[PDB]
Amino acid sequence: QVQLQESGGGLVQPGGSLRLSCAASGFTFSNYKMNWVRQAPGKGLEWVSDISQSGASISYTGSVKGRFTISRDNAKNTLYLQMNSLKPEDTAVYYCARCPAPFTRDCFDVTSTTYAYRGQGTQVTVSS
Amino acid sequence: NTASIAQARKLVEQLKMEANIDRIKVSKAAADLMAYCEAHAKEDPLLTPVPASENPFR
Amino acid sequence: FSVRILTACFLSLLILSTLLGNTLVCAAVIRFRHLRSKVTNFFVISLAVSDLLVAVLVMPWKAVAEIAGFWPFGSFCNIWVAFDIMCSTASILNLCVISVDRYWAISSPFRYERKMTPKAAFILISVAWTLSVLISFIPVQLSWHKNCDSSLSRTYAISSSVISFYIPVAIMIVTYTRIYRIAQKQIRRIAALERAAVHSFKRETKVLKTLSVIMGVFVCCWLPFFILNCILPFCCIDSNTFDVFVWFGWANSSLNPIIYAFNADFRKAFSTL
Amino acid sequence: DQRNEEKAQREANKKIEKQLQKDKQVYRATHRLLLLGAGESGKSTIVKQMRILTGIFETKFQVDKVNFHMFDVGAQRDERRKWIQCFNDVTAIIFVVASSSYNMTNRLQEALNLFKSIWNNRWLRTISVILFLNKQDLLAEKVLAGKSKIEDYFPEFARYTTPEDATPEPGEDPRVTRAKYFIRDEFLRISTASGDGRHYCYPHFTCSVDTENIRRVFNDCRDIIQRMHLRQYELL
Amino acid sequence: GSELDQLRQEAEQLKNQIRDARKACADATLSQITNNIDPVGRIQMRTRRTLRGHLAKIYAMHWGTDSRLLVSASQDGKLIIWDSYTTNKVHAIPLRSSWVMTCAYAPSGNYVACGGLDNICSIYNLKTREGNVRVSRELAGHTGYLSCCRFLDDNQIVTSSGDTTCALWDIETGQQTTTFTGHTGDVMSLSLAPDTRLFVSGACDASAKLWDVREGMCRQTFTGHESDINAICFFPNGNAFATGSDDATCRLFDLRADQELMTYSHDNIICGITSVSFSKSGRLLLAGYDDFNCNVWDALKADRAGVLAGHDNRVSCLGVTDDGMAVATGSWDSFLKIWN
Ligand SMILES: CC(C)CCC[C@@H](C)[C@H]1CC[C@H]2[C@@H]3CC=C4C[C@@H](O)CC[C@]4(C)[C@H]3CC[C@]12C
Ligand SMILES: Oc1ccc([C@H]2CNCCc3c2cc(O)c(O)c3Cl)cc1
Repeated sequence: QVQLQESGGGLVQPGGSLRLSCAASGFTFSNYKMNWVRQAPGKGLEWVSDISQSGASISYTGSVKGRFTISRDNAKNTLYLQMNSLKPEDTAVYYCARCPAPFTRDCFDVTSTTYAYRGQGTQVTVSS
Repeated sequence: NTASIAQARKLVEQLKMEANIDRIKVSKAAADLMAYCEAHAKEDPLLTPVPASENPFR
Repeated sequence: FSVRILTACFLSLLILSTLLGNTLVCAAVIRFRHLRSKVTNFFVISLAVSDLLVAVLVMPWKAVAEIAGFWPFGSFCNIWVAFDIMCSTASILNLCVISVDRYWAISSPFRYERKMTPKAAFILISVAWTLSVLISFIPVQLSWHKNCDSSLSRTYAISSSVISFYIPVAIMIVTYTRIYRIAQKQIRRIAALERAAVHSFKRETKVLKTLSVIMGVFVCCWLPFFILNCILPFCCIDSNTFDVFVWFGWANSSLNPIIYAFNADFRKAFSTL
Repeated sequence: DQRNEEKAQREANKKIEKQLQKDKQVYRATHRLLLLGAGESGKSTIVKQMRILTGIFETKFQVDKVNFHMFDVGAQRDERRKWIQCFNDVTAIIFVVASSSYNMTNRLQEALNLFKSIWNNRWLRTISVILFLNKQDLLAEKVLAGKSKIEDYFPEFARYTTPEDATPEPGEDPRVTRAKYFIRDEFLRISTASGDGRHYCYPHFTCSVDTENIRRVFNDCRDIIQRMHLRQYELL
Repeated sequence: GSELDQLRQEAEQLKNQIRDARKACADATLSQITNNIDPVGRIQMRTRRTLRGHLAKIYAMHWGTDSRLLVSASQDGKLIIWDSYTTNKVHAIPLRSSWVMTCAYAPSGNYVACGGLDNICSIYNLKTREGNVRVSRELAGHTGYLSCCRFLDDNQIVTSSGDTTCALWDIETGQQTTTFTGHTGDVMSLSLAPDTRLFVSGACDASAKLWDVREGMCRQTFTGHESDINAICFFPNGNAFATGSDDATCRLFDLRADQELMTYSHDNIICGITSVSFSKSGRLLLAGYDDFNCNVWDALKADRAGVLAGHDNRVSCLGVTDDGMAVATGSWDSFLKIWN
């Protein structure tokens, strides 16, 4: 059963640090292009970060480029998202959107909701 | 949020419907499949090499 | 069979490699259909066909003649000459029309796919073949030439080599030098987009290197013979070195499958066959 | 009998073969096109500015006796991982990008990940992409007025300058040129990241002038089949 | 108070209970009995009849109950109905839309179906008295691409489309009798059991959901896969079915077992399957991988009985006759290789 549980997050002060841990069970974690995609309250799902099947093609969106850090762990099958220097615009529900096909570099999880391999999400909100 | 509410409602209803089913043992299912295969293997043109006499393709 | 055995073995290896590549291309185009349904390869097929011909009815006779100096099948020698021409210029014409095809595939690809239908490709192949026939099979019955190694009539040899090589290589030079200008134009457009993404000549020389094999090798083999073929009646050149350049011209037929059937579409069929 | 019905079947097969050979020239002439975007990115304006023309599924035009099949997907669902594989024999995947809607959601990044998914696709890797940076006229007042800056959605814009091979427009501030060409270079960065040579991106800016846009598709598709044939003959 | 949170927690608890009930009846697997049955061997099948008539890539096909005529769809706007016995294109239907993804031969050979990114499942008459073929009924009820479709009779057919919902259509009235909802991802394929009373449908959310055609509800759900289930086909027995997804691994689920029986995994392949069907006996599972080849797997020994050469492009469609005479594979090179 393809399931992704993204634990972590909460109500943190903007500019601090956070760590989202996506326990992805039900598939070979070392073959899918795992990625994090956020959805802002009222806005659509925006792709945040992406990592290759091994950890080479690491990329983030321009809103979090340089601040966030994605890292896959194929030993425990877990995707870690270290959010550093949080932003008041980063308050959103982050989903562990998995790549549709393994061993490929194309992922179509950047689309709207009702995605196949998309966890419940973590409501990472910032304080004020 | 009522759309996700209805979606999860139908999901949990399907889960409840699938929970109250007759789940047979995997051994019985494998034995049934193997019996069907061995009873249909003597007439399967793909399993056994069929000569060009009755096969309309070769 | 002591000092002539080396050139005998070289000539046999050359003709066997020619026939091997030719039969390989022919099997790849008659058994597989992804090399015969595409129109761009159609002319190439004809080339291989002509190549097949020169490997089955031109190369063996001159090969068994040069290894000992004599000539079997004397009463057919004139016909063999025709056969040789009936192949050689054909190949050139095929080569030429291939470039022409490639030119239409590079200059105006839309008008190419609109006008040069497989029916039009067959028309062009037949035009090249009948040109080779009327320049080879017609003058042999009228005896427009001059053991059979005599020269050809300068009224015909000049008129033939022009139609056989000079006019095709003139179109082949133009079509390939126009392709180079268009390929460089695309390369400049490629570099204008590639360098802007990073902000060169390695890819710009790939087309020049490819044109150095698809045209330079064809020139470096056939032209050294046709420069003598135009001055041998106009004189210069001996009989023991002219045939070597004739075989040097046929050497392009040995590398034709290595040049035009070198694409990934033909390479995958050669790996299985 | 032994050949009574088989002769009629062979005659019908010959008629079908004639019809298919007549339609093969059409299929090779009508270069199909895939028109898509990150959502409301201006594809409707592209269909409107194309031959001045069952909802919105496929539109066809013809220039220089060369017809095209621009297929729009404004009626499909959100997920694109499957119906986009049907455009594997397509000629050009016309990616209509909203060069001014980067503010709203980050529609620009939505187009990048879709363009990256189209580029790195196992089946769309041999098909070029006609990048249509739509809403360029809206971009002129989007960056100069300061309402929407690339900095809020891309940090590489701060370390980016106008390229030397840029073609400015009379009456366009260099800040727009730096912003507009950053959108091109951002997509071209993904386009050149593969480096396979089988397909190249064709960045073009539209929606600023209401002139003929099918010429920008014809002149690009001409270079598409050019480089396709150049790559076929190893001349590129 | 927080109905969504508690209801999703209850759904997760129900999924855990389903997993526990599946593993309770899973003390062994289908491999534990491979020592009792002998394999078939490396059977190399060759193309007895080739069908090179399509102008674009062949995306879908289907076989008839006569095991002689086969329909095939391509992105060229043409639907070619070949005669696999004598290699003649019996029909060429000019389709309204070029891009079509589904094919379905009627159980009586009188009708045929289509559908693609046009979202319209155009039915066509085959044995009509008007001479050439014509549109029988325009089924327009799907909001997404039509992935696959199957025929039940000359009156009602079923279509699994990319709108996350399957629909049992009706050729007479032209409206959906029942709509099978529940898929979260765009559906990719579906298959009918030999009894025709219930049908299975594989979608992109790795869920091969089993629905009942009579009641129109979801009988069972098989979420044992890992990626988009591009192909799915019911075992000739009628109580099992194979599913080929994008993870290059096929999975054999069983209806009464409600779990996966065998996984046809192989390290040599890394590209998913797009075309899957069983032989007459079901021992041979034809799986069309994305590596331009088709693997005949031993559905009971968990090993491939043979790799097929031929196709140079992605094999997108596959069909085995109802008597298992010959398997027709249609790839993206406009070719239909019929192995036997
Ligand atoms: C005696 C000499 C001059 C005969 C001339 C030979 C020429 C005309 C013949 C020999 C072999 C022939 C080719 C054999 C096979 C094919 C493939 C077919 O799909 C198109 C025609 C094509 C490409 C033929 C064109 C004509 C051809 C090249
Ligand atoms: O004494 C002879 C010398 C040479 C030849 C052949 C040589 N082989 C290439 C074909 C050819 C020949 C002569 C031509 O004048 C010509 O135009 C062509 Cl294309 C024949 C007889």
